[PDB]
Amino acid sequence: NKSDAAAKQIKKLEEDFDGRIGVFAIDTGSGNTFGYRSDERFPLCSSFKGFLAAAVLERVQQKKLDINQKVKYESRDLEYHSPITTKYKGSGMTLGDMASAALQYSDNGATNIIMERFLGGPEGMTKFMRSIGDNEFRLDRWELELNTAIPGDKRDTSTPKAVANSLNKLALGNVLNAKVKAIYQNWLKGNTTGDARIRASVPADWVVGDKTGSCGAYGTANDYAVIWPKNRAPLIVSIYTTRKSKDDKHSDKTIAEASRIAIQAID
Amino acid sequence: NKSDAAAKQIKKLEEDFDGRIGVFAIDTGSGNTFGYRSDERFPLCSSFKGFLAAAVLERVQQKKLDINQKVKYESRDLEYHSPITTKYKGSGMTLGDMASAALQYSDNGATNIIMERFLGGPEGMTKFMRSIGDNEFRLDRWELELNTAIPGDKRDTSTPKAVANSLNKLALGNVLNAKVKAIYQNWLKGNTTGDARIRASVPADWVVGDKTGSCGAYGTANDYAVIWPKNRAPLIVSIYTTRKSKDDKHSDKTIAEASRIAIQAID
Ligand SMILES: *C(=O)N1C[C@H](NOS(=O)(=O)O)CC[C@H]1C(=O)NOCCN
Ligand SMILES: *C(=O)N1C[C@H](NOS(=O)(=O)O)CC[C@H]1C(=O)NOCCN
Ligand SMILES: [Cl-]
Ligand SMILES: [Cl-]
Ligand SMILES: [Cl-]
Ligand SMILES: [Cl-]
Ligand SMILES: [Cl-]
Ligand SMILES: [Cl-]
Ligand SMILES: [Cl-]
Repeated sequence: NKSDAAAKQIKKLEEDFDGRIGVFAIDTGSGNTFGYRSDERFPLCSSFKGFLAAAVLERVQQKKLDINQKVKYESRDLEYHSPITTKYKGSGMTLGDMASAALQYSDNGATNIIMERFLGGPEGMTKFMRSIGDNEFRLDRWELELNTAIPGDKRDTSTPKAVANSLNKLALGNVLNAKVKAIYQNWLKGNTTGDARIRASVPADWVVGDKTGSCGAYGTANDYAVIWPKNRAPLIVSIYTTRKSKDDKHSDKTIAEASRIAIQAID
Repeated sequence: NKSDAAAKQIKKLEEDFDGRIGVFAIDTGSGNTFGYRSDERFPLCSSFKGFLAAAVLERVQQKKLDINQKVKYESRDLEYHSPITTKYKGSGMTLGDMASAALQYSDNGATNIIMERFLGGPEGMTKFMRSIGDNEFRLDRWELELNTAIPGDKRDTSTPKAVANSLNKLALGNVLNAKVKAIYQNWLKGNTTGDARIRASVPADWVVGDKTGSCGAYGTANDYAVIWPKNRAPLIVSIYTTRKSKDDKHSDKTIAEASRIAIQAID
């Protein structure tokens, strides 16, 4: 009944704000899961940047790239919302610094630079996800056009379950070695954009790493997280939302409440 | 929960002054530790000069340099805050005297001279730290640019834990031989800049060697110390702080208080 009760609550919440909520959560201790619309497609928005950073780290661990190599872009016309890359344009940034900027500040210049030079574009990003056994994720376009969030459009989408599974494999599993995995975890823990979302759904003293997305159309926003509860095995939580109308604004509170519901469902 | 109690106290202290405090402390006699934000990055400021001095001593021990060789610089335009090098510009200084000046007086001319001629610049300084198994420390720039302490900037940072571990290895461990280690200890014991920080958190008759950092922007300041309590095995304490606003001044009192808290946490 517990799963059906949680589903009832998400359904009401999505109706309350005239939109659509997709959830997948895992208690990695018990194996218990909860899903709601967990196989439906939602726009990725900036959330894919969390996976981009993991792809960089994999290349680093395979010795194909060096985390400390200098990335120069002195001549580049920086994309909108490049707060970190803008500041270091004169000096360059290390590959590590650029990747973590993409994740923690949603820096679009950092994102496009990495895809152009190191990852093989949206195709290469998709191939990375295929390489870890994620068959749902697809990135089709570059920043910022990947953020259109048009209803029914399959471009630049994944599913809540596929996102949760991939995050589990990357942040907690075997894809990255112990050393590089710890770097990835630290990057997620230092994300700056997620304070009103999954982070808002758990006690102050639980440790959270997350990445958000906020397309800026169709009230489309999301969050995924690895949560370390005090003295317990970690949780994985993946929350994706869309809204009916183009001009609808996203709802952080809806995301946080859906997170609260999912966490109880697997408890 | 003695750890949890101490964490609550540091958290409150950082909220009190609208900033961020990172702590790592070791009782070398029991191996007990306490950490708070101990894996987060903080600007090194002048504190790296304590490690620069150790790097010089290692070169001396390897017979790549002589502690008494004359270092001349009669034509040099000395960096701001070079009180010791300024006084011997006409005659030169011994390598040992120059290195101890860098540590005990935060002499910027001493610092840059040593990095230019003997250590291979910021890259060589970083290589030294890597050579003792410190994987977090990074020096990217020269004096005085390394002191900008821009929020979110990873240049010229380390973590409290890595700083404490490295200080343990250098001041108390096996990197330097018994003879050269004694010189390093004496240099730290004679630091002149740390009276209001870790030194202020222990009794007058405990022996302390330390190095401070005071970036001079973003209320960014720090201290690390080896402490010999009367009749007890030595302690290692590492305290790093930042503040929210550019014009915020550093807080010696907050550093001293965080040190008091850390020392109790491990006792
Ligand atoms: C990512 O989806 N971004 C970047 C930025 N912050 O990331 S968030 O914390 O995840 O929201 C806000 C804008 C957003 C977009 O680039 N959206 O594009 C809107 C029109 N293309
Ligand atoms: C070491 O931390 N510093 C900080 C200094 N900037 O702080 S400021 O001088 O107050 O602006 C730059 C280099 C180095 C020192 O020279 N330290 O001594 C300066 C006075 N505490
Ligand atoms: Cl960052
Ligand atoms: Cl989209
Ligand atoms: Cl805080
Ligand atoms: Cl010698
Ligand atoms: Cl020189
Ligand atoms: Cl130089
Ligand atoms: Cl700095």
